[PDB]
Amino acid sequence: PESQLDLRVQELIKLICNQSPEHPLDQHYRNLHCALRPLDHESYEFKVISQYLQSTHAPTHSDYTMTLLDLFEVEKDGEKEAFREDLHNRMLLWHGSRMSNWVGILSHGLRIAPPEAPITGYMFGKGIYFADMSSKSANYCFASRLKNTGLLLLSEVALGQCNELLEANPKAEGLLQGKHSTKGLGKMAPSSAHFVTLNGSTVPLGPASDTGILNPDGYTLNYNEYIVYNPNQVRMRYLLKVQFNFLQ
Ligand SMILES: Nc1ncnc2c1ncn2[C@@H]1O[C@H](C(=O)N2CCN(CC(=O)Nc3cccc4c3CNC4=O)CC2)[C@@H](O)[C@H]1O
Repeated sequence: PESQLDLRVQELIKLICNQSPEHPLDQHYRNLHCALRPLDHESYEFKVISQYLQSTHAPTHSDYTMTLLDLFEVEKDGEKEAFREDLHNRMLLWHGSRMSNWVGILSHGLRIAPPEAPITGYMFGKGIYFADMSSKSANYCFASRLKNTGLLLLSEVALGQCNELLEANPKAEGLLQGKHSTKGLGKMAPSSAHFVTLNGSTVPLGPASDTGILNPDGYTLNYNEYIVYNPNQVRMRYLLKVQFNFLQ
């Protein structure tokens, strides 16, 4: 009958999901094995992440804006222990996805791309993909004017040593040669000057600027992507409930 979850967590669950004594909402929430605790809109963490979202909304993604409706702290049991805390270049990075995938993601954590690949391969191999531009990830939410509420995931990502690459390459994991991740280089990115620290992870705050990068061969990426090939380089921390405002 009556739910034991904060109302904000209730509405989150209604969104990504769907007589016991347990409310069916509380059932779904319990079966995620994932803490989701709402944060106060005046707290520092809300302010910083709110800024992260807005300042790293890409200039060439002007076909919409985003509003932060609700902010959540994510704590997946076991992830802190498994995490590669040893590695340097630990960044708080964006991950966007279809609505149908959030139960899976909150239930098992982020997985590397499925082993039965498409026949071309993945753009940068079988890993877990992140962005430092909020709107680059949000375009992976496949939101619409009707379905204009989506989620963005913020995660601590142990990048360690990056293998920097100018173009797409399915064999990227192989090209690592001992380094701990791939970084696909974009024409534009946040620069270290405006960077900030939140609980031991660098947060690459905007604005983005030209990186002077050009691919001498073909097409060069608009914005960076970061790829790690072991889930223990990932630790979920925040879940943003975000509103997409499409123009005209
Ligand atoms: N446990 C899980 N349950 C359900 N879905 C899960 C899951 N773990 C990952 N996923 C989802 O699988 C999907 C996946 O592997 N894919 C599809 C996407 N593809 C390329 C890719 O990741 N591009 C890409 C590039 C840059 C940034 C971002 C992405 C995706 N999200 C971003 O913010 C790589 C293979 C992905 O959309 C992820 O959200």
